[PDB]
Amino acid sequence: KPVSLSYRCPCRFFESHVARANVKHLKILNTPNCACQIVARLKNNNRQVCIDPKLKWIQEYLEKCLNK
Amino acid sequence: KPVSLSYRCPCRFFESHVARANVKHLKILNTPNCACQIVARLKNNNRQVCIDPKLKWIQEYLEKCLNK
Amino acid sequence: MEGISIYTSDNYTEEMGSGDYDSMKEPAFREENANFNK
Amino acid sequence: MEGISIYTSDNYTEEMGSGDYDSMKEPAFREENANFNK
Repeated sequence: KPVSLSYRCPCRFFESHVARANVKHLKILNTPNCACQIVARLKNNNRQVCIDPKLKWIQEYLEKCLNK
Repeated sequence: KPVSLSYRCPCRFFESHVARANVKHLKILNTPNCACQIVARLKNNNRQVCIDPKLKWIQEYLEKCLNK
Repeated sequence: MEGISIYTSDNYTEEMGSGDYDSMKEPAFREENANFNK
Repeated sequence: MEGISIYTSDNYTEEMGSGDYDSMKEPAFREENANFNK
């Protein structure tokens, strides 16, 4: 299995502008060689996709999460 | 699959504080009647724990994610 | 604080119920070098 | 980017390497209302 000894980021490609209508929840996993990295686990149609954590809805989401 | 019993929080008790050096990753999942439910998995200690989303290190993590 | 929305459908599968860890807090958005408590 | 240490070695098990959705973006802290590009 791929172990994090070498620099391996889960996003081989990342879904930028992914549909929030398709997301169930976000799993945030900052891998050593990569920026803040989020993988979103999707609804029944898809599985998981690796997210662009630079998306405005992600940024806003993070920001509101501080206290709500 | 009745996974959502009612408008209740998945975690009955949440793990506040925790060791950010002992964490695998976080998951932000927000049930429609609970605070920003962040659940983080322990590397090796017990199992997956639910983290209080008002923790100083959580705030920092969220805040720095906008940057990194 | 803004109740914009959550994910369109989380339908969360609870893994466990759990039972607390250590001290809890509220964000202050500032460093803290003055007091320590439990 | 600041922090004492991140999650100290998750050893992330790749669950789908994904395949790109649409465009890309970058935050600037200062809000961006009109962002029409795809």
